[PDB]
Amino acid sequence: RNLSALKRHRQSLKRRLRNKAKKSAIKTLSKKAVQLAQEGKAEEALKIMRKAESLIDKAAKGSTLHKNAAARRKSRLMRKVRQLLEAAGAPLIGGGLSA
Amino acid sequence: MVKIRLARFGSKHNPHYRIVVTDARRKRDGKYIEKIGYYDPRKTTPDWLKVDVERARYWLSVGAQPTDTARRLLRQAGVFRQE
Amino acid sequence: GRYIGPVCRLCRREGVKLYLKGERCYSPKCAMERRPYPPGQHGQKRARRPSDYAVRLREKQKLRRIYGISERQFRNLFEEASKKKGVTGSVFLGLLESRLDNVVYRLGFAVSRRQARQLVRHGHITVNGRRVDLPSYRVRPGDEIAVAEKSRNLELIRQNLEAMKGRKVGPWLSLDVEGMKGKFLRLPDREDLALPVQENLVIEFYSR
Amino acid sequence: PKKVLTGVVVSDKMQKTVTVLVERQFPHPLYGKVIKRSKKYLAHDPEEKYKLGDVVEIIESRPISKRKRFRVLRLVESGRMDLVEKYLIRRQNYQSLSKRGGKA
RNA sequence: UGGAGAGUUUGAUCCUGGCUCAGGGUGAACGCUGGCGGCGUGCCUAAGACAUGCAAGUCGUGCGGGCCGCGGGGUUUUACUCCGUGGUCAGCGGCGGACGGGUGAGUAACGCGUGGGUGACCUACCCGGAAGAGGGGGACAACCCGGGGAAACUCGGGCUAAUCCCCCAUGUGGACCCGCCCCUUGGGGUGUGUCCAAAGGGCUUUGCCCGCUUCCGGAUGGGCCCGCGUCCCAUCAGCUAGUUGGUGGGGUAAUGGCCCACCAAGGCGACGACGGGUAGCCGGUCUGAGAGGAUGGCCGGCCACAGGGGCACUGAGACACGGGCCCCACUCCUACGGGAGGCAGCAGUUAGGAAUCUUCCGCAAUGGGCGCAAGCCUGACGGAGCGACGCCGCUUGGAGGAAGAAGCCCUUCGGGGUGUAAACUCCUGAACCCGGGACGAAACCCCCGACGAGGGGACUGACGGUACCGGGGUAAUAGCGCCGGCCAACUCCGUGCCAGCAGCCGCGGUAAUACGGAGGGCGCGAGCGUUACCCGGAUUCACUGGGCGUAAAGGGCGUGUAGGCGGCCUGGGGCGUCCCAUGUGAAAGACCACGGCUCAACCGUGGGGGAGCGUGGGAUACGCUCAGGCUAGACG
Ligand SMILES: [Mg+2]
Ligand SMILES: [Mg+2]
Ligand SMILES: [Mg+2]
Ligand SMILES: [Mg+2]
Ligand SMILES: [Mg+2]
Ligand SMILES: [Mg+2]
Ligand SMILES: [Mg+2]
Ligand SMILES: [Mg+2]
Ligand SMILES: [Mg+2]
Ligand SMILES: [Mg+2]
Ligand SMILES: [Mg+2]
Ligand SMILES: [Mg+2]
Ligand SMILES: [Mg+2]
Ligand SMILES: [Mg+2]
Ligand SMILES: [Mg+2]
Ligand SMILES: [Mg+2]
Ligand SMILES: [Mg+2]
Ligand SMILES: [Mg+2]
Ligand SMILES: [Mg+2]
Ligand SMILES: [Mg+2]
Ligand SMILES: [Mg+2]
Ligand SMILES: [Mg+2]
Ligand SMILES: [Zn+2]
Repeated sequence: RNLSALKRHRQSLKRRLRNKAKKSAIKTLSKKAVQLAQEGKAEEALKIMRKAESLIDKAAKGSTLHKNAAARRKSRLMRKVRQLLEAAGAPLIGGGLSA
Repeated sequence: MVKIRLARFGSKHNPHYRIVVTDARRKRDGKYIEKIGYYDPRKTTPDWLKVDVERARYWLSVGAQPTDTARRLLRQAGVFRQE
Repeated sequence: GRYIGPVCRLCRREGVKLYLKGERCYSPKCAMERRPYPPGQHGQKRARRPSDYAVRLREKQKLRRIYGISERQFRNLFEEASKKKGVTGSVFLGLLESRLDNVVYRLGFAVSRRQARQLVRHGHITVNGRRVDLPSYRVRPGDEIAVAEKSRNLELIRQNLEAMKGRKVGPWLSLDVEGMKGKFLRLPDREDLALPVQENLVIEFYSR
Repeated sequence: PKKVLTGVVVSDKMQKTVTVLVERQFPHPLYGKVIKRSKKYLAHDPEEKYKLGDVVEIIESRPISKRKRFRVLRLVESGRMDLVEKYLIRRQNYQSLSKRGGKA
């Protein structure tokens, strides 16, 4: 008994909580943004987009989202938002959306 | 991490290594990426160490990391001698 | 290990005379001298016509019983001559004739094949210097086959090499009675050997 | 090289997909006679383009759906049900041999 | 470079035909017997259950402490406190724990094999290249206090470090949306917009080492996809609803019904779907003249599994044998609430079985993880142990020695045999005693030199006082099967269709070469014989290479679907087919050569062969295809 490398599990747990939290913010803000854009809120719909974009790229900093997982999210988000805005949109803040 | 080490091919009390290039995780006598030399620890024949130095140099040219002994034998056949 | 036991009974069963003793086998005593019949309670009874098997079996038993060798070894030696290029019958005899114990015998160092075996075993022999006590060692072309310096004083080695004075030697050999040396010049050929054997049969026997 | 094949479009019933009937030929390993074996591939035809009866070249592609790894590369020769025939009829015979039987 | 058959259906014969044997092989086992050594090999059953020990850790050169002790300080003393330093313990953090080791249960499948695809992807550490590391904030263990529990263990409160976590900045660059260009599935370039970096440590401390960040590239390893190949039963014939496809979305590194909503009604099947059975697949291996049959232990490659089932977390990587959760079963602890386990790791125990080893030595060597290093860990490994289990080597002696001892066997009682065998003479001298005593081990490290190249130095062996060398030295284990024929080896006695033998034919009922013993003989020999299984013989499933009037075998006949097969001439294609080049066909094994150990077994080096498939080029007689023509088939 006592294969002191229990520590690994010990740590795994923390990390889990850390990651788990990181992604909720991502999702939350993403909807937050998509939902806005949807009902054409341009200016603020993008404002939130950006925060989201950031959190995402940030998760990829460490081993949270990491890689293309981050890339995906970003495009799927920007796509949804830019498209959703085509409801009289006119992307004010131009936030992350390339002019 | 690809390496350059020895692979046991002798036989009981009759060791004969093969200076090989293989990923670091394979059985020491498992599938290697390429042979590049051999070694008879007991020098039971005039020729008891050869090393395709042309080859060695190449692998080292790409992350090959030799065992301390593998490096020894190599050196001993001017693998690094940069005269 | 090797046969070991009454040997002239083989001499008799094989009909043909086998020199498994050297001296005496020349004296009016090899028994094949007045008693050329097989051993046992039936030696003198009429012989029924031998079967194709019998013949081959006997021919093999003969050749083999000559070089005094275990069927085990004999067979593998055969299977080897078989794979090697060249008429198997020959190749095979050439190989049997390459056993160290045989050469020591073919060089008059020993009176008989058995004796030569023992000389090899008790280290009284040399092969290009290094002594070799493996009676089944393959003597090959170029190999000099001396006699243990230490043994060079042994009465037996002396008497043997003595009478060897004069006696010629096989054309695939050559011995220097002085320093008690001899060279294995070449693998003897079928013609070179005069064995009372029909090796075409021995081949056929392992055909079955 | 992405394997390229040829066959007849025996099925046109799907959306953006066609059934190509690639016929193969080869000597039997033990009896050596050349034997004609075959197989259906569901080729991807986005534009509906290829219709029943065509002979198309099929080309190894990136998965498009489960059971679907080929795209119609090009048309070899248009129309020819003489081939679709063989297929259909062969299937039709099936619709028998089991408990009753199929008309000759 | 290669191929043998025999016995047995009859009064006899030919043929047909089954059965049977001789050979080779085995991870064997059983019997009688058993001396030495080398190499190799050893749970083939209960993927049954497991005591005990060991089997994955390592960094103090990422950080802060608890405890025990020593030395020196601010102290007049006291209290308190500061510094250095030894011992010890875990905690935080990092890398490894996804390798290495085991097993083959499941799986007939892209599992495996082979050849390809990835514009649809990932890859820690290693290597090359480019750029960078500026500033600020926080937490949680340890520790301290309190609470619950029989326990395993747990809950709350307070303090704190970092290469722990967060924020802002710098943007080499990279990421995303959009546009454009080149490319062609999601490849590459570019423009605007937004978004994203970093950590420190050590000193022989103004520099060098270790480390950190972003991007590109390499190297290795991998995911996924596809053509072809992969056992038995059709007394399994129809299977299918996420089932087949589509549109959109989720999901992953990534494609995809992988998952979901909506839409369409499709998808598979006799070229054998579905179902049943059996089974890890391969390199190979065994046998065979070959084709083929059989097989897949040991070794190498892949897969699957880790008491049974399901699931995710952390991560470069796991759905994670010595990590996690839940359910089941079983086991142990339990103050009955509740807990702890998983040898298909080494060795070992137990059970089952005809049957399968030491709870060994060592980390010296090779290899692996961590470390700047010294070094630590390594039941991986290297060795020793036991077992004729296999292969090879070796001994039980050599030479002389009677017309031939004794005993035993037979006799035509003259004699014949065991047999030069013995006794005996002489010679050598396994065991065994004495002495010497090894390769495998030179690196890491240290010093000069720049921590480079190069040069010098030091430490280090389990095996092992073994191998081997030299001296001395004893004649010093032989057994087992068989002798009617196949099949090599014959007599006497005993028995009397009994006792028994037996592979097949058969033998035994008073002259038995066939039972039992003896003498003698044949064959092998530390083995010999048996049983079991595979190939052979068996052209007895016949592709090589079998057949169907009466031996087994023509369908009761027709009409006809699919399928198989297709006259003569010419032209196009070039699918089959043939040729050349080229890539692949790993290592091992097989073959050849030379070499190392006194030989060989075993091993090292080198060389040649190799079907299959990929790519390019070529040929066109035949087959296919297309087109044209013809009348000799067919139809009218
Ligand atoms: Mg009869
Ligand atoms: Mg017969
Ligand atoms: Mg099945
Ligand atoms: Mg707290
Ligand atoms: Mg720039
Ligand atoms: Mg930033
Ligand atoms: Mg199974
Ligand atoms: Mg055959
Ligand atoms: Mg993850
Ligand atoms: Mg375990
Ligand atoms: Mg070690
Ligand atoms: Mg090491
Ligand atoms: Mg006979
Ligand atoms: Mg009688
Ligand atoms: Mg056959
Ligand atoms: Mg036939
Ligand atoms: Mg027949
Ligand atoms: Mg009949
Ligand atoms: Mg009829
Ligand atoms: Mg024709
Ligand atoms: Mg062609
Ligand atoms: Mg040699
Ligand atoms: Zn004689």
